Amino acid sequence: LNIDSIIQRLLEVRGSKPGKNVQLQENEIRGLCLKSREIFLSQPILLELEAPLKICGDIHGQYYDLLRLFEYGGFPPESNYLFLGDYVDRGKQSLETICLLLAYKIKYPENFFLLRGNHECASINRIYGFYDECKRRYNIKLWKTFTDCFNCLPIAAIVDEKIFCCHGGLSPDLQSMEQIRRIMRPTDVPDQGLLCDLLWSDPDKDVLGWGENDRGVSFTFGAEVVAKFLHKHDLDLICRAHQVVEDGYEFFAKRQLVTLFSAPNYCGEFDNAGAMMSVDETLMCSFQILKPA
Amino acid sequence: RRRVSFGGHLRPELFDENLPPNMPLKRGEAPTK
Ligand code: NA
Repeated sequence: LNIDSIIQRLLEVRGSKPGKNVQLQENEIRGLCLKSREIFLSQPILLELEAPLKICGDIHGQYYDLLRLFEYGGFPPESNYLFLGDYVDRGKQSLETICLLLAYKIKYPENFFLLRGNHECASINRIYGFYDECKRRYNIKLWKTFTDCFNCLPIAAIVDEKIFCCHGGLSPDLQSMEQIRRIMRPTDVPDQGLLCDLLWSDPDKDVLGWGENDRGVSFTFGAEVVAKFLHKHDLDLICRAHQVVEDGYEFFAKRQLVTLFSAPNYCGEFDNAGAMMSVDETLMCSFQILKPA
Repeated sequence: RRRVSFGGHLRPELFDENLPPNMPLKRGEAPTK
């Protein structure tokens, strides 16, 4: 598996009009799954990360915007990266997106990190685009190979013991960080429970504690839950994705939580910028915005 | 003190959806320690 040749090909459309596809061989994509899966399994499911790094929210198959984000943040390995999930579905080029991210994981396994989002889930990406994309450009056998890779993704990360990172949000079940570590991989995303909430829950200023989530899955949680959580674990900030935010980032509960969304002009349906959170070695966090004209 | 802070607003990378990722309109401001 020539990782360098794969990266070179995926990065070849950096100077091309948007819309150009990169079609790796089916065997190379399978190799990207099998070797990244191996690296995910070898690394903790709750990542213990060190700044500086840049943190990115949903990409959702918008490959040329991913390249634009790297154009700003710095292509690996000029900067360290943590992505919060949702690499596939909704966009037109989920295949190029996840292959570049997995290739970057294999290439810099100690400087490039990918969390699991709710769309790295066979039940979800079956209906929201990625299955259909695998099927017309390659085949269903490849989609199932991706599912076995996604089942091994980590679900949370803590940076400098101060920034708690996951795709969705908190869980009423999360009492000890040990609980996340005990989760065994490969695993699917259950319809309820700890792992479900970490990929699916949302903050809500109108809820006092834990509340209904009208996504039909998981919970919403209030500002008090955030504050109690940060004091109990001695953290300073929750960093999550999972929701479209107009400015690419949005604070919640007196800046104790931030939502990142990194796909500008999402689906051609929304009016949003994309944002990364750049965290320096002093944990001073800045938001680099990718804004469309 | 090892603690989260937030920097000032940064000028964003302005892009044209029809231009290559190689050709940004405005270089977004970089963060400085
Ligand atoms: Na920890």
